[PDB]
Amino acid sequence: TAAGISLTGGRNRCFSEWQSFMHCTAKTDAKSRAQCLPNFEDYMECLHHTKEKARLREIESVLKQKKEGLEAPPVKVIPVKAIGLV
Amino acid sequence: DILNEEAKIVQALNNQRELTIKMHELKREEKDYAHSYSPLFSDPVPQGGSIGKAPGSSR
Repeated sequence: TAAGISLTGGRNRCFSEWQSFMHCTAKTDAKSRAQCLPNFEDYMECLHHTKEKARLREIESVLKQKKEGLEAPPVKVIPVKAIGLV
Repeated sequence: DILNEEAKIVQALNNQRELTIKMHELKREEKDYAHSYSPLFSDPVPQGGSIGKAPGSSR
């Protein structure tokens, strides 16, 4: 089939975690799959980014209350006709 | 000469009973990937989609 073929014919953005999980299930006897679980949890988070979303929600929740805002090397936004202006 | 011809039939039925218990245990027994799916190509491992492929994708 078209298992892990990308838009450009290469590999998906989550092919490595899936191939790791299929290594896990290839060497695992059935009903011993409970040791195989962490590769799976890594794969589902590669697909949907759920734990990353919850973590960035908590970081933004602590960030958004403060009156100081930001004391860090900032992230500067530019317009598209000025990528390499300066 | 009749108790013996009963022992024969009761052995012939206990054999069928043990035959059933076996063949009902042999169903629920888990099966290899090479018996259950594609006999050759026995690995589940992909290497799927190799034209624009990147070194460091295996794990």
